[PDB]
Amino acid sequence: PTQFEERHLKFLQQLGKGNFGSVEMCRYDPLQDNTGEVVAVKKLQHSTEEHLRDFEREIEILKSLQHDNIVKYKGVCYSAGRRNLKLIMEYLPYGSLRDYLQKHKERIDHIKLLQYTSQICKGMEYLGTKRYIHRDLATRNILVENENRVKIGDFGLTKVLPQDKEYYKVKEPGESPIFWYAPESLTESKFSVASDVWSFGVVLYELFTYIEKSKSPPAEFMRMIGNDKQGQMIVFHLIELLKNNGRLPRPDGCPDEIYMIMTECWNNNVNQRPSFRDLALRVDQIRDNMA
Ligand SMILES: Cc1cnc(Nc2ccc(C3CCN(C)CC3)c(F)c2)nc1Nc1ccc2c(c1)N(S(=O)(=O)C(C)(C)C)CC2
Repeated sequence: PTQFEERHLKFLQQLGKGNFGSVEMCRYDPLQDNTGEVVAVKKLQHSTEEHLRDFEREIEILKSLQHDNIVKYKGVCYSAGRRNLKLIMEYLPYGSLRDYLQKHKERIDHIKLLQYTSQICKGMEYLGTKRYIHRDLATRNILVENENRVKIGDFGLTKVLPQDKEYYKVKEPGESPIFWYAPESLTESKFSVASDVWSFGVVLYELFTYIEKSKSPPAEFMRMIGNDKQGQMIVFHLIELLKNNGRLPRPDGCPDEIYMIMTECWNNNVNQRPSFRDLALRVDQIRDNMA
């Protein structure tokens, strides 16, 4: 019952476009009586063989995850012979946390941000117990099920660690979200639980800027290295900036202990970054104090 027939997927709209993939809102309505449920359908935008094998691995990863803060796998659809493989997931109605936060910023306070932050930590820790490296954590990948629950919502870049190493080396061709990447990911293409923690620090920054426009990591980092650079030079300068302990600023209104969580996630020393369990503990302690 995790096999969807393509003929019954009714396209409703395009939700998002990304890592060689696209996500659409559809209605699965096999009875053709308009009682089927609305689902999210992910497909490749250009189905090469390398992208198909990556997509199949991403599907297997998501099917292996069951957690309150991980988007639910529903099934696959490939009635177009081999190709046009599509991943069926639950549809979350409030969209990405990036959009949601931006749209409701005047009625989401810091205790609510910390609720979201803690759920993100629990999701990421579960990923780590499976030895999965997410790589692409960002508020655009975090989805809002309702006002009290968010979920990690996309796994297109997630890799499994080798059984004998604590990192995974990978250089994907294309534009990489460098303003969320740990320094050792920029210099050595090394991804680990610790670089996921660096990126989680960027997600926390994102949350506390409420997705204010000029305050995004790309905007702040390009302001710090100078908007006069272009091309590969950008990466180079970013690397230098991070190696001289250049960092994203404290967002307006962010308390010092929250910014300190951020700065501890952004340690150049990979082994000195906190664990996700410790991140959840600290966030939950602060949230309790605020109440
Ligand atoms: C699996 C899933 C489940 N439910 C939802 N619901 C949902 C509902 C509404 C909106 C918007 C649409 C219009 N605006 C105005 C209002 C709400 C929405 F965007 C999503 N979306 C999902 N995936 C999903 C969708 C879109 C994007 C995703 C991921 N990313 S992404 O992960 O980075 C990437 C690129 C796929 C790699 C970034 C964009």
